[PDB]
Amino acid sequence: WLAFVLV
Amino acid sequence: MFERFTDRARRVVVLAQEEARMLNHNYIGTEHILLGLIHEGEGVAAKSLESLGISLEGVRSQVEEIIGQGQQAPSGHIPYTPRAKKVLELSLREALQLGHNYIGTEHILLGLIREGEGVAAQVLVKLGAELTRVRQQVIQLLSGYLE
Repeated sequence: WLAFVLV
Repeated sequence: MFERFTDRARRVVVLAQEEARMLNHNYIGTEHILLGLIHEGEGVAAKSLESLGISLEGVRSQVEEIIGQGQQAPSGHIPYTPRAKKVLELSLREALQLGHNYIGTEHILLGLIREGEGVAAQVLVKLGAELTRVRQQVIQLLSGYLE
């Protein structure tokens, strides 16, 4: 969260 | 906040990345979230789209016409676009307002139409699915589940 899968 | 997504909603986001990768795209945009919601095929978002005549093929055709593919499929992590970030942020509030403590597929679809401006919204409108009509269809289906 919130830039890539799953961050 | 992804800890609050349901299993299926997480699968939609994971699948959106691969929708982008397989089209030789280098960002995960709102249109890949739309492809993922349909292609996953089981949740309230997929049912709502199918029930409005929005098919995976219709969306694919519009994405090729609007965006087009790159030359090679990237490896590694593909970043969300600014508009895809806003859709995922908005999904949190759609869920809370509808009385849900978890973010389900339908809340991602509701986030997408709330954002209302990116490639997915353009595709939906072009395919004859006005944003308000989509929201009301989600509400209609969720109301049926209260029976």
